[PDB]
Amino acid sequence: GSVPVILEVAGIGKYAISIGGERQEGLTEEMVTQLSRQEFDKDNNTLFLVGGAKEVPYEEVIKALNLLHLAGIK
Amino acid sequence: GSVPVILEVAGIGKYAISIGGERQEGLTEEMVTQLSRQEFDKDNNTLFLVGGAKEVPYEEVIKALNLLHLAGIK
Repeated sequence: GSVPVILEVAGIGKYAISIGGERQEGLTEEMVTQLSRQEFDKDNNTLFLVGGAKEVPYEEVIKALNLLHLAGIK
Repeated sequence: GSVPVILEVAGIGKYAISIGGERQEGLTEEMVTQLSRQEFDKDNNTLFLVGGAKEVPYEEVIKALNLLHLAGIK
């Protein structure tokens, strides 16, 4: 609530997540879903933001946002 | 560089931007482009992230990412 949830696109199927200051790297798409869903179910007002690195294509960024929508995050 | 650039989708055509701790609200799409482009041209390694509020549709989030791509931000 106080500190947003940040999901970072690192490449193809590789993602990083920042939860209230704590950053988790080397996560899979299925695992990132688990975490995103668990945080959204415990706090239904958590601000969610998605960013990708320069080496990440915009198409991949779309996929990430798509995964969040699939699990009802955004 | 040290502090990312955050672009927040507030609704339809309304956006907010956080630059190194400073937040700007009530920005237009054309104006948000100006700022995003100026920051990216001065610092070509600035981490960029996009997040939307619960009342914002995913389709609008796509549009925002689309605008960034158009100006060569991501």
